[PDB]
Amino acid sequence: IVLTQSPSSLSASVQDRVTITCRASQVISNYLAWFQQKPGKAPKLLIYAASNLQSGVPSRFRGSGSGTDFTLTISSLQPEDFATYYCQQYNIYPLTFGGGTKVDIK
Amino acid sequence: DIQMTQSPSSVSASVGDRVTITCRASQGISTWLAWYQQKPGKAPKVLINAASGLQSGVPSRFSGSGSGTDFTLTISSLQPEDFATYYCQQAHSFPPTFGPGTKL
Amino acid sequence: DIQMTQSPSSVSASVGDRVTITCRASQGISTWLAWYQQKPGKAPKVLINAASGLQSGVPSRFSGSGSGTDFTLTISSLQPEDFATYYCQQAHSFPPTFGPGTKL
Amino acid sequence: FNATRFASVYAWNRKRISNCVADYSVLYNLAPFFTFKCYGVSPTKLNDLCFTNVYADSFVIRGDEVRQIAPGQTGNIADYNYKLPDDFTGCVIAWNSNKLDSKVSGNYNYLYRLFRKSNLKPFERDISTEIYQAGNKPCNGVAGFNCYFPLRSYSFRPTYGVGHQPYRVVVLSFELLHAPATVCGPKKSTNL
Amino acid sequence: QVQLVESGGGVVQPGRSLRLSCASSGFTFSTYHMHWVRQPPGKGLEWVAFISYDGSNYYYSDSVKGRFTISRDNSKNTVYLQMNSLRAEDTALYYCARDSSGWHWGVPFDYWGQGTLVTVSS
Amino acid sequence: VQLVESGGGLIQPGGSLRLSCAVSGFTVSRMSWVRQAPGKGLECVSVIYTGGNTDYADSVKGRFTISRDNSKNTLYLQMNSLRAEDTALYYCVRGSGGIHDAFDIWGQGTMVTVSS
Repeated sequence: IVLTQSPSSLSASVQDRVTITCRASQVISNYLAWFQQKPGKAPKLLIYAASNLQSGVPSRFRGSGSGTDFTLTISSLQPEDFATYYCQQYNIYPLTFGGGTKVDIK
Repeated sequence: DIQMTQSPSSVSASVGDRVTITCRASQGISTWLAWYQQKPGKAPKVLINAASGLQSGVPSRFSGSGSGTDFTLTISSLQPEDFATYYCQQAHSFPPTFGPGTKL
Repeated sequence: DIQMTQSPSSVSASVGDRVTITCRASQGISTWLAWYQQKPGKAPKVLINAASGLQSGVPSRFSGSGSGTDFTLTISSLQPEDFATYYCQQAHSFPPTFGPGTKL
Repeated sequence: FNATRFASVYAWNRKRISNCVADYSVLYNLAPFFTFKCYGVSPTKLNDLCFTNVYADSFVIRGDEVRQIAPGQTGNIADYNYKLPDDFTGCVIAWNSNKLDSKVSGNYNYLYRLFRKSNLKPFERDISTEIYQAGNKPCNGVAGFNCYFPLRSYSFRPTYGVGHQPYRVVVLSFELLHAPATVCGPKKSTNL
Repeated sequence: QVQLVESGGGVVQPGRSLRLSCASSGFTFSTYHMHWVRQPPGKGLEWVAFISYDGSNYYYSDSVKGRFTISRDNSKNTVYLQMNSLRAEDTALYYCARDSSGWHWGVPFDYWGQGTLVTVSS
Repeated sequence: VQLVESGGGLIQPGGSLRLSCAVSGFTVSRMSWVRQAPGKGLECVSVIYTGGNTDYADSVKGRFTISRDNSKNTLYLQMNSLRAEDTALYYCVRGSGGIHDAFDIWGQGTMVTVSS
């Protein structure tokens, strides 16, 4: 019901590896979604159900884990990937979202 | 009232030792008896699974014995919280009758 | 000292009858207890195999019971030589403590 | 699968599929919501493996009990409601439907069986609502102390956790009857 | 294409009311669920209210409980939320979120609307 | 899941009192009013079933009625011809459950007393 994102801010360059962790108060059993709000735009779903990538999301983004701890790893932080990623429990009703990591340039 | 009795009236128990409690039945309620736990100033809560199938929500500590007119409860590890009053309800027929009870 | 006790303090036994002895443990020495036999004016010698594996050098007479805090010794045939003092050492931790003991 | 309303556990529904081609690509593919477990068969080969009269059985049960719908597992759902055969040859799809099947007031439409005189046999359904008597005194036709109605309601609610939220399972049993083959799925089709 | 398009958003004084609209084009409005997501100025996405495919299921977040009413009109292809008890925290950019969760092919929160700015101050 | 019990107030002997317990966390269906007795162990005063059939203790028979309010989920116990023996601490509990008569989730209870 309450989700926490560990890397509140991060700095990276082209071809770098980043891990963002979302941990819930109670086990959400594989129901988590990572969104990518860019500046001044509406969000775009990146991963749904923990690991099933949404169609149209580049393979470099990958997500893993089930139960309390889940993470999203981008092997190459290409310039297009600088945006504030967020998480949300999709099937528990007072749906909640994390503050999000604002990935930034060095 | 059904002929429900318990032995002994009082239990004297040192910490972490085996303790046994006994109860009596006269309609020969077969295999239908239940146990409940209460501490002073507390609302009593379920102990034995009331003969529904097997004891549920509890580890190997509590003992399920109760065939015909003979039933016993024993737990080897007496944790400080565990010492409490023990009552046995009657499951044979309505009106159900709870046992007089005995505490640690 | 570990809380080692034995029951009863004295044993009254007729010839060739079942006899049981009891001992007490408080660190819940698990499955580590041993028994020794002594007669007046004799140096005590090994009785139970001290929980090493199974009783050794002895026939079905002696009984190996000792799980958790509960251990018993019983022999059905009381030969005249068999009546003697019985002591139980503590195997849980050093310093090892021998039981107060009880004789026939 | 895409049906608007689904059958309760006590009246688990059955729909025989026969004399027909079956597409299992729509199912199985996109497997995240599902918990596809193909007991007795190849999940990939369902398309090529031909059965004699595929059956499908659909019910709504809590997500904790999706497991009890398995060959040889004992629990209230499989000892009193749906029992799978020891030689089960069919897959068991299941998914999460809190939004479709739950309401804020609490859905009480689905009911479950907590009392049957003996464990039911493979692929067997009993819909009778007759009272169950454990007491020496006869039931008397009214549920009463020691007599139990066989159907308790499934209290689904929207804010409940993943464990107790409603899950819909379609157990697609297949039967190798000495009957001539009817359900077969392969095509491939290459240009001449 | 899928083009949920927000509309109807404009300056409203505190304690007054406003209404918003979404106009799905390119998808079946009834089967897909609808939810409301608000990004408060300088902050993070927040969920508001949920109505199901039938229009029979209503759930509201604690902050918007009793203040926002969610209505679906499958016939007109429009999902509307009419805010009633406006408060200072309401300032945001309300957006419309499709959801297919529960139907076995569901892709949760797949399409988000452009959104219409909403403000509150005297 | 806690049950809200009210109406536990001292009443005159021979009087009629209604005990109202709001039930939350589950629908009232099979429920009962086991009474804790001061100076004694738990005893049974009344029980109700999902069908609405009601069974009463032989001593309290003819003086007590228990009903379920579907809209308010509230048990109602009416006690008539109140006597010192009948008065005791009372609780709203599930009356029976599973295979055999399980009294499980017990409210904190109201201490109901009579005095002249």
